[PDB]
Amino acid sequence: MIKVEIKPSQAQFTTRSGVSRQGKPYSLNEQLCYADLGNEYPVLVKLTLDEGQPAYAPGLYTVHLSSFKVGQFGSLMIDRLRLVPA
Amino acid sequence: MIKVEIKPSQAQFTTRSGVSRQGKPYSLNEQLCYADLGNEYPVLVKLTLDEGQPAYAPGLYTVHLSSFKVGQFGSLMIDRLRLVPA
Repeated sequence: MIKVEIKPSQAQFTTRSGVSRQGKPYSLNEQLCYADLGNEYPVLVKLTLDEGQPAYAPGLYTVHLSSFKVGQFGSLMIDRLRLVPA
Repeated sequence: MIKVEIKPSQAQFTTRSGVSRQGKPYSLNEQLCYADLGNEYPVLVKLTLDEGQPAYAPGLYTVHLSSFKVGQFGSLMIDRLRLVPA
């Protein structure tokens, strides 16, 4: 399991916006977190939230299976990092 | 944890080869496996092995932390799926 932590300073999201190729508006909500990848300290990672989902609250989390998909070359990829409480 | 299985029929690797931009030869060893991504059946996934590593033997495996890295846009990515015995 990947240990992910939302620190108290990371409790909010920011929103970026724009227009798609054929005219549809979009909005993306982004939040920061720390993920322990086994180095001397955890590293900073950007999260893009799913539609209608609030920011994750401060605390410890692990990664949900729905984060993964098989990519167009047949290797596993992260689609969007989705978290669940530890 | 992601459950990965090497089936008896997936116990070998194949090798692809070529030459880099500036003349160096390379060889890549590839092996297939099944990963349970929570659908009605496990899905087929291609693995690229690290240099000097044998094919994984048939059996059950989970994913090692060294499989992940922060990508150039700040989001988490899979570098290469690396496995450890379950």
